[PDB]
Amino acid sequence: KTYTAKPETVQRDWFVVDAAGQTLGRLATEIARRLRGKHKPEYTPHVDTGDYIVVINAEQVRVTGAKTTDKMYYHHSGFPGGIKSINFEKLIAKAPERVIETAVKGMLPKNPLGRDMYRKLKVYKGASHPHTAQQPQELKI
Amino acid sequence: LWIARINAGARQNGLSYSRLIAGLKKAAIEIDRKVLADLAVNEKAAFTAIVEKAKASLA
Amino acid sequence: MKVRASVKKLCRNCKIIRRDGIVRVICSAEPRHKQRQG
Amino acid sequence: IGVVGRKCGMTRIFTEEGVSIPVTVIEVEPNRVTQFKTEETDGYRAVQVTAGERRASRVTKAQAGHFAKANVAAGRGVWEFRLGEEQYAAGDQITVDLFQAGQMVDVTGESKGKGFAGTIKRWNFRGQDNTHGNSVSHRVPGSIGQCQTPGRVFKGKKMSGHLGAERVTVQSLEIVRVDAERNLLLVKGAVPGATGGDVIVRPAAKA
Amino acid sequence: SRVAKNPVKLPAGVEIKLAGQQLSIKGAKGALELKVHPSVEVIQDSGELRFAARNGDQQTRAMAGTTRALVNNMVVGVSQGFERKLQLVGVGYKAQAKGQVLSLSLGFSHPVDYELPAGIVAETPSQTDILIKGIDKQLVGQVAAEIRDFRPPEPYKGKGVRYADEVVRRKEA
RNA sequence: AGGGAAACAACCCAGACCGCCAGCUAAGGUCCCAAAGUUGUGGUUAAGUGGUAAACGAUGUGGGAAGGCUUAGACAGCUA
RNA sequence: GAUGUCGGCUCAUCACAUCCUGGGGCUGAAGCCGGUCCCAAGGGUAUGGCUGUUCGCCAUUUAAAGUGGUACGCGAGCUGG
RNA sequence: CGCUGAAAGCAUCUAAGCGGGAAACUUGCCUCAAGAUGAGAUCUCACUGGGAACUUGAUUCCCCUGAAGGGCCGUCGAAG
Ligand SMILES: [Mg+2]
Ligand SMILES: [Mg+2]
Ligand SMILES: [Mg+2]
Ligand SMILES: [Mg+2]
Ligand SMILES: [Mg+2]
Ligand SMILES: [Mg+2]
Ligand SMILES: [Mg+2]
Ligand SMILES: [Mg+2]
Ligand SMILES: [Mg+2]
Ligand SMILES: [Mg+2]
Ligand SMILES: [Mg+2]
Ligand SMILES: [Mg+2]
Ligand SMILES: [Mg+2]
Ligand SMILES: [Mg+2]
Ligand SMILES: [Mg+2]
Repeated sequence: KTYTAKPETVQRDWFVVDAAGQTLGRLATEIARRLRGKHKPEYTPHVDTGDYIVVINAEQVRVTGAKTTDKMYYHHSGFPGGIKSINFEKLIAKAPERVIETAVKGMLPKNPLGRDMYRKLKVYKGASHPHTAQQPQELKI
Repeated sequence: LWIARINAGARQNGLSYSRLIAGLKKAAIEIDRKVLADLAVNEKAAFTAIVEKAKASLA
Repeated sequence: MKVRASVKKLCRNCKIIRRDGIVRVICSAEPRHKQRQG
Repeated sequence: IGVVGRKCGMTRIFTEEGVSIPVTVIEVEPNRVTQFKTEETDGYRAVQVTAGERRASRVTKAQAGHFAKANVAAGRGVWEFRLGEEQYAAGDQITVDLFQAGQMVDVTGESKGKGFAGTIKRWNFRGQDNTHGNSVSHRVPGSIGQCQTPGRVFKGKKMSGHLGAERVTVQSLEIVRVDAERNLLLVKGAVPGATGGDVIVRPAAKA
Repeated sequence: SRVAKNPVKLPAGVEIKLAGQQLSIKGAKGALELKVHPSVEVIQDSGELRFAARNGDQQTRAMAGTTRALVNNMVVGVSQGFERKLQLVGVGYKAQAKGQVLSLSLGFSHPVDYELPAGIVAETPSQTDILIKGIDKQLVGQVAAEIRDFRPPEPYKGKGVRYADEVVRRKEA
């Protein structure tokens, strides 16, 4: 019978990603791939086996074309006519961390495994992170 | 699942699944996906010894 | 301005300019020849 | 900053000219400072404020030790005010001395609670007829939504229930008189809440 | 022909502190002019100046003409004083400059007190004449347009602040 | 029945006797949801075209063969 | 082997092809006023006589008395004209 | 509504760049708001005893201890 990973016997590593001009979508797909764990031979769809990801610059991210002044982010509050929108340029100045999180959130399963994988993503808008004890290793150099 | 595991094991060695199967088919190694995903996880040395020969096949 | 679907010159002083992706028409002699969209 | 007092009923005073000034008398005990939340340890900047007269048997040991860092011997309740920039020591006394004539202020406080109010009283709805053939429905709400394709009732719909004692603030009430001897504030207008309640007086930012 | 090919032939007193990416012109009668040119450019150093692009695209061909003219404007700014002659037309209109304050009377209830920016200094030889002296054409024109926008001209009377352009609209009915 | 067109008895591929944790293909795909090319070479397109739409309008841009004048001085502008 | 049809009252929600308020271009716009056309849905947008009437005509205002969708909204909320 | 400015020696509000700009947009005024499972943050208070089996973040059980405080109950409220 084929081997299946066990959550009690899983190995997970810490990585740090520097987004200082990286394309939003081409960075988010690598982050989501490494969060789901498609880079390991022992990948299982039913249990999570992935590596923690740390983003240190959530405001230097780059979007190509005229999407800086476009690409509205819609969402509804629940009340009638509660539709609200904000563009990339205004959102990246207000909440830089939520710009890149929503891209990865829409690129994971919509099951409770997706929520667990999303909790391993930890973005920061500054230049340093509070995970020096974990000692993440640089990748994508 | 076996295809996904073999692709993950091969990308760590420096190939892709589409090129790996072609390299295997340039010769006739004839190892199934069930017994390539098992070697990808447990027998990593044997999987690497298969992948290097697939690279040597130049395909 | 004069919103249309076919902007065109009306006198020798009309110059057609594409401003911010919109085909504008500006006339230095007759302000009535100014046309916005087309 | 602001001042915490008690509503004590409304009154009226007459000026020399002849006009009547409706007044709400606000009793203000001298207020002690309990904390001074600096920015380095708390983020924002604010100051705690407390009124007196609470018996020792009703204060927990945690609160007794909290009121022991600053020698306050504090009483009922603790209120906090956000301030721009002004230094305050651990033990200080805030009185009515910071107010003057005019000086439009904002007055908050828990309003008088109606038990469980209908739609005519809560939302000022209009009632149906009373004689022209009407059935039992005379004051009940009418329709809620459209027939087939809202598919539901929209959230935020105005319905009956609990005209409550929730916090409400009357904006920009001018002070008529300040008493530094009896510790009173005379505010021109109404104040939310019943007499003998708790009221917060702050300078008006709307101006 | 293409303006980018013509040289600049800077006058006597000019200094070129060219750092490759950031050019700077210093001279008498105003100084401290500098511009960060687009990256895709070539700038030589000699008695004159010439500009040339690297990639023959539809963008750099226009960038070369734009930057040559910008450098020419910077050179002329520290050699000749830019001016904008604005004249007031209408009864009861006057301008009274008080140093860095230019107060105008345009028939409004309150007197507008337009504050000039740094560098530009305006002078009023008459009550119906403004002379906006400066070092940068862009800032001089912007200040002149902002002063003009308070009361633009009227075709039935000409009653409004207007500059030397004599193509003002005119109609009577 | 199955696979594809996001879901879509009638459209495309293909007709399930049963079992396999075996391999090759069709339509349709190979960045992540999602299995498989961030594969190789020569170009175009910047508008999110792709990812709805006609009359008609426009010195948008790439390519093709013919033309009219021109160092005897053209086309622009500057002076009569 | 049942989806209760027109008006009225109560309660509203949504589109802008906008009636008022807001910012502008042109005008055969002297001024006061106007006509036409872009941007704009934040808030407002009448009481009566007649008629079952929606609509419509009237008298009197108001800055205005908008056009539509929502089973020509709303009868397990009311009337049965 | 513009200023500099070429492509296209002029002109040109735009291709780069620099401005003004309305009840719309985002702050500013008021209320709820860490079930914000990302569950945040400051001050203060309370607990400092042993034994056995079995396996070892060591688990389970016996006795002694029950503090900070909370609840029960009662007198009530311009709270319900
Ligand atoms: Mg779902
Ligand atoms: Mg614009
Ligand atoms: Mg009450
Ligand atoms: Mg009755
Ligand atoms: Mg019904
Ligand atoms: Mg539904
Ligand atoms: Mg195959
Ligand atoms: Mg895949
Ligand atoms: Mg039935
Ligand atoms: Mg519109
Ligand atoms: Mg607003
Ligand atoms: Mg109906
Ligand atoms: Mg009934
Ligand atoms: Mg907490
Ligand atoms: Mg005790």
